[PDB]
Amino acid sequence: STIEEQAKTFLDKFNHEAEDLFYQSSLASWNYNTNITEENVQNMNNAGDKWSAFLKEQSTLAQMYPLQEIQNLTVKLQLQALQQNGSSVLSEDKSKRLNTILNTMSTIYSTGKVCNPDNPQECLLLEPGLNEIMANSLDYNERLWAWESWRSEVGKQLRPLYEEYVVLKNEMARANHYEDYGDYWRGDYEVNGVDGYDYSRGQLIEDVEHTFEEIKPLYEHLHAYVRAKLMNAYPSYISPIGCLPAHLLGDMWGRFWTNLYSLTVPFGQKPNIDVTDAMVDQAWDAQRIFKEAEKFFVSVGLPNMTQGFWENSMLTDPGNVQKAVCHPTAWDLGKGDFRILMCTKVTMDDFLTAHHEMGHIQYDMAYAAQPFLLRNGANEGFHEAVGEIMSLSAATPKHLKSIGLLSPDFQEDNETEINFLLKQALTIVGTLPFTYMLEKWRWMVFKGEIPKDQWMKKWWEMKREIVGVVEPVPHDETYCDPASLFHVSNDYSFIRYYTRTLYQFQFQEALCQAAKHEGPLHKCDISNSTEAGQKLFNMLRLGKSEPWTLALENVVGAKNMNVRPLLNYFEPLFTWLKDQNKNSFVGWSTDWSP
Amino acid sequence: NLCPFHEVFNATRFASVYAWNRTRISNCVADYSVLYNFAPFFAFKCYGVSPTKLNDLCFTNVYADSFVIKGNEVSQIAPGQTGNIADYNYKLPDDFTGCVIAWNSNKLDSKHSGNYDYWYRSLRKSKLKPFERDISTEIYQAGNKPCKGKGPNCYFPLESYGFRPTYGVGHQPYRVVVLSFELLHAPATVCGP
Ligand SMILES: *[C@@H]1O[C@H](CO)[C@@H](O)[C@H](O)[C@H]1NC(C)=O
Ligand SMILES: *[C@@H]1O[C@H](CO)[C@@H](O)[C@H](O)[C@H]1NC(C)=O
Repeated sequence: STIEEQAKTFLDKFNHEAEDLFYQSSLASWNYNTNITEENVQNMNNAGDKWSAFLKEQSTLAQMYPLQEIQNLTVKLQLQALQQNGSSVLSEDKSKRLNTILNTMSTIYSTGKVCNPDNPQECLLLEPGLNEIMANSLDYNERLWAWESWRSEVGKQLRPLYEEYVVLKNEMARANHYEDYGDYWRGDYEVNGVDGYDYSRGQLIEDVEHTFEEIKPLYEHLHAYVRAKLMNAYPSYISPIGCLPAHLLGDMWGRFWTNLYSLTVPFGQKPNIDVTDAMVDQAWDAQRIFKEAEKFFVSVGLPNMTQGFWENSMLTDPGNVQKAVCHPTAWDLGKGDFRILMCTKVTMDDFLTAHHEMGHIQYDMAYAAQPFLLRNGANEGFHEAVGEIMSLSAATPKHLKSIGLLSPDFQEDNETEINFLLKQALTIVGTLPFTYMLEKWRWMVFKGEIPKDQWMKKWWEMKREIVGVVEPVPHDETYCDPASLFHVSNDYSFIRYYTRTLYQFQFQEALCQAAKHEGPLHKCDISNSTEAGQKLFNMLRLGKSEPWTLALENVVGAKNMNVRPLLNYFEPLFTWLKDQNKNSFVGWSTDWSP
Repeated sequence: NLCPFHEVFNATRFASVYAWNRTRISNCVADYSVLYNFAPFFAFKCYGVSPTKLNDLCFTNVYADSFVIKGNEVSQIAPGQTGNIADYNYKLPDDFTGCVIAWNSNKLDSKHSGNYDYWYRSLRKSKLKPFERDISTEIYQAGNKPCKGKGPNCYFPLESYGFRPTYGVGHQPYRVVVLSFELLHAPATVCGP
């Protein structure tokens, strides 16, 4: 019995008991989320503790199979995903300290409030209050006050805490046969063992840098356009040759620019296309939206979903009683049980997110045949890419006319798709520089290039250099502005979104190129095209079994990240932006200072 | 006489795929219409004797095996098939002249909290020859060291089929009842008009 032949028996018992302990844990989590009650929380906690104990025991037992004697690629991948030491490499006291500091970071980000304005009687919670006050506001003073208050209340309490968290995570990564925590995070965009399709973390860094370098002009033109629009909206607040203040970038974090569409309408005389009125006029229920989405998926070529998806999964708000969480999530329980947890409303956004989660569900069914440890996207950027190509295909006006919701008498003029492209760019290309800047800053902080005593200055200088937004007020070294982000404070990788966009646009371009479509890229539709469905399903069924450098080529044709599909997707928008900012300044400079 | 087809099909409890149940049926009159008027089945792919000629032949001995498996593993109940059920649990001969009946039974074979009363053998030193039953809960020695009772490289062979009503089609219990028709040189015993 060779090592590769005993590896396979251990991995088989792991697969069986792990599938049982996940359907148990996932069912408990679903029961909690659908019905929040003390016994539900206790049951979910017990199931999670059992699952974590089983994972720890199996990880300890899997250390006896070295990877040097393993020849099969799938078995090697499963063992690599199972042999990770994780946070158990630290000392018991250090591990407990790390868990406690992560927990208090999460609980202080979640429970943070802004009682600074006026009297402490009105404590503005972040989720209902801060997002609402940052989505729309015509006063500079209130936005600046809220932004500064939140940033101060976060940094002044989490600066030493974040330093301790960084030190502990760096020590864990170093003890985990790695270089730093950024290297540990990048250790998932890594392929080694097969010739021709290989990847490295340094290769990932170089690829991200090159993609951003070749994507810079489009984002620069968009930034100039939005700066001019805000100058028109805001008198005497921005410099003609300087970066615009960060706190006006729609969302407070500046991650998404979707909220700036109100002040940046290319054509106010032509309203954006909406389906809410036609949907309520047709008396569409929460079930009909999913029925039509499933019909679209079947027309593409993907299979139907079982009655267990309809009877078990809940799609409507359960009323005042049985409180739940309205976070649209696609659940893969583990054993033929696929559910979506969302409160479907009669809106365009809910209609599109139904397809977005339904695509994740289709991905789950596609890779359900793979072993337990290979039931994921080839990297973290595949699931959301598939969901987003589903949303893009489902949002095309021709698909809306085909589904019968839109009136066939409606006509398309350049203003319509130019507004659609601007909205897509504000949603998509406006989050790439921010994601890249944040991930680079975290990578260099964990690596050690950025000194601990100099964090805020370098972060803001990077913000000027890459994103291009100035500080509304100078910040000293006793601040932890990046920690205000949910992903940074909760120990989450952020390159997922950059990778997601750069994969989704390649996927859409390749799929609709194989659908025999002639015309603009933004009007591409996968509906009623079995060839594109088969081409996508070939990659979908792979899961994490084969390297992402191969799965990307299997559907697109290239083994690396690309920007040309993203660039020519916004090609009409690119020409319009070029023709717009003629007399206005091009580019931003760091010479601006208050 | 009336063959005990109903008792085989109406049994309150069904066996596990590793310890499946065999019931020889003879000295009676075949009634396959009664078999038809039982339930709308999920599979009736029955190799060898055609269903039309079922009431037109005389098979010496009728064997009615019965067990509970998943929905995916019903396709492994057929000649020349491979898998955990067709190599260690229940293997059919290549010259299989009988009918494999298999309906869905998640209504009765689920407990909403894990119906671990149904087991299946996932590890075995050697494959299973046709129509062979092996019930031995001896720990399987995957490693190169003698087994002292569980621990590393010593796994319990039989793995339970944790059944729940919320499982999708394919993981729900499926009460499979094959109906083999063996023939010998002895005078015909089972005949039906
Ligand atoms: C056979 O089973 C059905 C339901 O499965 C039941 O209603 C009927 O009484 C059974 N026949 C008996 C027990 O003779
Ligand atoms: C087979 O069924 C009989 C009753 O029909 C029962 O007494 C016996 O224990 C069963 N054997 C197995 C292995 O299930």
